[PDB]
Amino acid sequence: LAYLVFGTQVDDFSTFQECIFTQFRIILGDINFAEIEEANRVLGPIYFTTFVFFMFFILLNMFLAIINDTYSEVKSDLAQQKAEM
Amino acid sequence: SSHWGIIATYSGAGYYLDLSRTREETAAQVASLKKNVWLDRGTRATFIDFSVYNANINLFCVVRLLVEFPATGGVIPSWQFQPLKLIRYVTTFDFFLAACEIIFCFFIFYYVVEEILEIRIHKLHYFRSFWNCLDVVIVVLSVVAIGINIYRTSNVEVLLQFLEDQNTFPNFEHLAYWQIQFNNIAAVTVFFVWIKLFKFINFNRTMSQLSTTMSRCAKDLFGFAIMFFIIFLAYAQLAYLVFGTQVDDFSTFQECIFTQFRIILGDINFAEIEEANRVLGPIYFTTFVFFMFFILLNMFLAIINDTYSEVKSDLAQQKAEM
Amino acid sequence: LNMFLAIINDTYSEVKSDLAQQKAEM
Amino acid sequence: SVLRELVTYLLFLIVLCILTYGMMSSNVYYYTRMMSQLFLDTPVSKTEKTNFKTLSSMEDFWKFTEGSLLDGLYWYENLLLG
Amino acid sequence: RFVFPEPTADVNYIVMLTCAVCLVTYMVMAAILHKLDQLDASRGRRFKYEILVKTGWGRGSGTTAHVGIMLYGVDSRSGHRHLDGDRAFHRNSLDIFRIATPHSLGSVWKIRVWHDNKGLSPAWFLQHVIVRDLQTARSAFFLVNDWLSVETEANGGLAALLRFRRLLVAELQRGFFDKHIWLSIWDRPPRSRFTRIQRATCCVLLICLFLGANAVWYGAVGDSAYSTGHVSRLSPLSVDTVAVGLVSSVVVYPVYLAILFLFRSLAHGLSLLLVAVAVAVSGWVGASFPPGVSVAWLLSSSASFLASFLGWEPLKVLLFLAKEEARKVKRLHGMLRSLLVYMLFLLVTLLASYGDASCHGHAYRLQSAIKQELHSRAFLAITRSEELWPWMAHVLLPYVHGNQSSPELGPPRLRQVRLQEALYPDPPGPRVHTCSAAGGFSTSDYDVGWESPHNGSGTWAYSAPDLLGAWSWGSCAVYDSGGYVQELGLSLEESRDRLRFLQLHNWLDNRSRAVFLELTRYSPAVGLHAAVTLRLEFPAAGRALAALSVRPFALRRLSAGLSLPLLTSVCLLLFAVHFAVAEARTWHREGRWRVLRLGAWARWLLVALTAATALVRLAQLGAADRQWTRFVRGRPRRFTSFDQVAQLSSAARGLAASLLFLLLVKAAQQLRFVRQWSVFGKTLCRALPELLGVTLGLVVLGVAYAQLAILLVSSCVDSLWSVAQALLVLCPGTGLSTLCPAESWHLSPLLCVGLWALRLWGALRLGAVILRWRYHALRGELY
Ligand SMILES: CCCCCCCC(=O)OC[C@H](COP(=O)([O-])O)OC(=O)CCCCCCC
Repeated sequence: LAYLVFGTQVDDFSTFQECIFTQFRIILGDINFAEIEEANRVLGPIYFTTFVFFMFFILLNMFLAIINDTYSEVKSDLAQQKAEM
Repeated sequence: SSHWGIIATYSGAGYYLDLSRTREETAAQVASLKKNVWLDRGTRATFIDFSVYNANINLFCVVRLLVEFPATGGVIPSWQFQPLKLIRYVTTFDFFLAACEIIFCFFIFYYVVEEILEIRIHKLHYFRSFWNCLDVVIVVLSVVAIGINIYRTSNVEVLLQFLEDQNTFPNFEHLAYWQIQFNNIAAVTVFFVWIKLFKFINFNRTMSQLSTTMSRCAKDLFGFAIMFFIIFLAYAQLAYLVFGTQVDDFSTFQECIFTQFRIILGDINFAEIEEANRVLGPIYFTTFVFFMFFILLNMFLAIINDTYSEVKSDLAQQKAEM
Repeated sequence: LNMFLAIINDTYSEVKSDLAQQKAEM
Repeated sequence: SVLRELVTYLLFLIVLCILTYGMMSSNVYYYTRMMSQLFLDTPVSKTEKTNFKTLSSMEDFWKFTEGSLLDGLYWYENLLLG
Repeated sequence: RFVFPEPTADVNYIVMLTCAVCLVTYMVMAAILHKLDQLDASRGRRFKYEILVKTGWGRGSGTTAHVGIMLYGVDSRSGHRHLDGDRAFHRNSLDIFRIATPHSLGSVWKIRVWHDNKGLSPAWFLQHVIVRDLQTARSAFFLVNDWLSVETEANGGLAALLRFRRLLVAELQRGFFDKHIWLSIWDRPPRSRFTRIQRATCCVLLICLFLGANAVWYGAVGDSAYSTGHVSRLSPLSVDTVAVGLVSSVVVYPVYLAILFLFRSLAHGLSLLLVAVAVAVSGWVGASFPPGVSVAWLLSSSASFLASFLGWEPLKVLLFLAKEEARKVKRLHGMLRSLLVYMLFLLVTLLASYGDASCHGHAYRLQSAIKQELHSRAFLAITRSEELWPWMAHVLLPYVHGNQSSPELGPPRLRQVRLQEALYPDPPGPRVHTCSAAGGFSTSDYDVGWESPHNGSGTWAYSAPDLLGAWSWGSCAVYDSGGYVQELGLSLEESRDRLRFLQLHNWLDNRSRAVFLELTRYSPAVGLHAAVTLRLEFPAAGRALAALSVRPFALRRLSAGLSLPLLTSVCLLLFAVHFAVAEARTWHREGRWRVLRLGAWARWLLVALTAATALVRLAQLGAADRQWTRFVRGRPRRFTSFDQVAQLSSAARGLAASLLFLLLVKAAQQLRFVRQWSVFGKTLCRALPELLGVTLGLVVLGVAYAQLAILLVSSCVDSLWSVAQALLVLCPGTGLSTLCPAESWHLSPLLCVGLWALRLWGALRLGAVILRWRYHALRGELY
């Protein structure tokens, strides 16, 4: 989506792999957002806000939840195995 | 036609002048305009338009430069460069793209027929699935894109009028506007088509439980997101009302929202927000960061983890006890 | 970076459970 | 007995904090920065836009030796120690 | 007589905000009413005492049927009833038993009971359902044993009585509040087909119809005298605002009557479409409204609603579980009334804050233009006290007499503070001086040059400070409105002569505590004034620091009439008084030791905020009126600064924004009433001490690390050692003055703390460790 929208003006989305690298750099928060604001006043900010919301609030917490549950289950199983000799 | 600039939306009329082909004539015309004063205090907007071809590749370019003079004083510049293609059928790849276009039209017709046939006979409610609202959204977007393409490619009369007299200004702004609209619609449609792939990734117990967890926690996430967005908009309106006249980054409500979203990423500069207000400046930033990273971000994790844990535990208990 | 938090969360849960079960009979 | 051993620790901490305040507010950093700017950032000669921090050739070093070095070395004002 | 409105102006927010608030409160009230109705749809279909409430001595004086008893009282009544047991209404059965009826009547002669005429006319001789005293003694043990006609309502106290003195007066309490639709959404009696949602639809229909009709009358009907500006002033003339609301209500009354009679189905959709089109029409016509006719429209709509509520409807009628259901319905009624009050308060606050949001966009551009055509860069980058004069002679003077946009509106002024305590130059040092060497301030008069009084008073007088409007505030001290003044002249040519005369006559070199140049601008295109202030402070001789303030505001005057700010301020005062008296009563009902718990601290803050907002707005209006009256008298004689008005406007706007933020937070936490959504906030309350402990630990750890970093960094210049290796774990590049520059570090350290919390936001994830656990406990017990 970012390639098809900003792929001719912003030179961070000028190529598909460049789009991927720019998306990875957005997470670290080192993207100007000034060029993508003026490239497309509508559907430009929408992409940025929606991407930030879905990366920071829905997908990081899912990784953390999976890790938490798996670690707790592994500890419980190992403790039961060790304490039942 | 209208333009929808930054300060306001400007009409398609006004006082115009067509320049010349050589530099000396254009310089003389501009000097004559400047001498007999043309831009007085009453002016409100100025447009400059032209186009180029670049015959090596087959791609026109339309250039429009706008300068706005607000009533309060100052100058606001903006620009618009748009590449177009109006002589499509030249090479073999163009014919291949035309074939792909008609194939896409046939696919859209097939999907429409399937949708109507399935909605007519059974499941007259049909909207408690979320895998059928996506279908209707995709169909509507693709139909709108096809209609825009039909209304845009067949209205190339301006090119024919220009090609019979190449000493006149060519009107290519409507084509650029409709090209931009078509590009936006196509991007949204392809994004939704890609999102539709989630319907088919279920081939083992690992992928089924993740989909079950997501669908089960969507309701709770929405319920908490209502409160999250209420608090977000409260902060946004407070910032708009307090800092909105000095900071250049809170001048509009949407700009306040985007500035807050950038603050989440750590893309903020503290100098301007502080010099605008000695008090209530640091308070806003500190309370926002604290209540956004220490409270609201962790409650989402709490909800997601509880839902995932209960889903995994209940599937495991059901499978191990059957 | 999400694996330190798993250890801390698990330890917190274990400590809370131990304190709750010790307080019940005391 | 914890309360008795608390006040002594707080007294030790406040004494250490006073010593830390004395150390950090010695105002020695300003002098080092000022004289660093005096010797480093000063151009060799006004005809050439170069300094010690951007030396690039042996001739630049020779210019610096008979130049900004001899100017700053023999002049707020500093006294040579030999 | 009807005119299509033109697409003039840009947009009006008053009508849109009012319609949105009405729709939102209707939706919330409809949700609450549905929750109550489903509770009392299938179900719910001290007066009783221990006296003989039966009479079983009758012989052949009974039949298998039911009975009923209707009574009145002080805002309380009763209704019908139907009860049976195992005897199945035995002949003249003595059933001395009462059920939990809603008959909360008083000790008055208001009761009428009658049985069912199942079969023939019964002449049964039953004394009464006697009740003397159980809990409150609301009745008297006085049985009459009187009989009436077949199923006739027997008279009572505390067979052909068919007269309008009694027959018609029965409906004075029977159908009185059953049809007064405004005050009847919580008075629905059972056995009725009302659903308590049709009433809500009718009420919202009436409100939307009133709004739309008044909007049409003001914004479309202007063929008589344009109904604006000539005599229909925004101030209440007592013959125009009421005279439009009453007529509007009368004209729109029949379409509401049609729907009411239809109810008394598919009318829900028709009413929804009608209110939607009315709101759309009102919004479309709303763009053509100056503020005066806008507040006139508000007052007319209020008058029409009041007339409908008090004038027409009152004259329209002339044509185990039981011990907790009552508590729950009382709680629901309290929720309804509190919701109505809160929505009224929210509408008032929204009108107070966003009353004029069109100027909020123009003010930013105006101040940016004023800064960019004043060369703020060239003024903020001056340090000595001798480039001021070239800067003025080159930049400011071509801007004052340089005829262009933003007219002048009064000559500028230069006021100086002497300090009488001529300062001494200091060694270079680390600078960062707080300019504390100042002592007293000069007040005597001086001649040309400096002190030399020959004949009388000095030619450079002190010009004692004005009582109102001062205290610019700054690094050195808090100044005032006094000082030695120079008017800089009127014409461009004489201004240069005045400037050079001040240059060469020993004016600014010696004492010079401050310079205090100030200006005002007017933008009639957007109708905004601007206060411009330029200040240079001299902490020591030969050194200066610069300050620039451009404050755009709007000159709202108290004498203008019934302005929107005045109405919002008086409404806010009324709300503050109501909240204060309610809180005082509730506090007095508990006496001392109430300061505990946040419950009594969230009301004083709200009352103080509302009072401060209203008083600051009123003070701003008064100050603007006084300043305008002072300035209008003589233009080419005085400066008549407007800085105090700008500061008051900024303070009022900030207070209104804070109040709106608090109201929005309060709305956010009232979402708990959904059963499954009540958990969230609860957890945030149950896991608070853990978050406090985590915060305290993180603060102490950060203090320790900051001390380590400060002691390590201030050692020497670059050497590429292990000290910078250990210190490079923060502040981007082995040290960046703790990520906020030192000059900004000694300015609101709370901001630097927030910045460092933002940078190291991964530590805050520790809070999740607590929250998750709590969410697994609170949610695990509700099931
Ligand atoms: C004391 C150093 C804290 C600096 C953490 C680095 C900043 C940071 O951004 O990491 C946060 C991390 C989540 O990943 P991410 O935020 O790096 O994308 O969340 C975490 O991994 C938390 C781990 C830290 C917990 C250890 C505290 C003893």
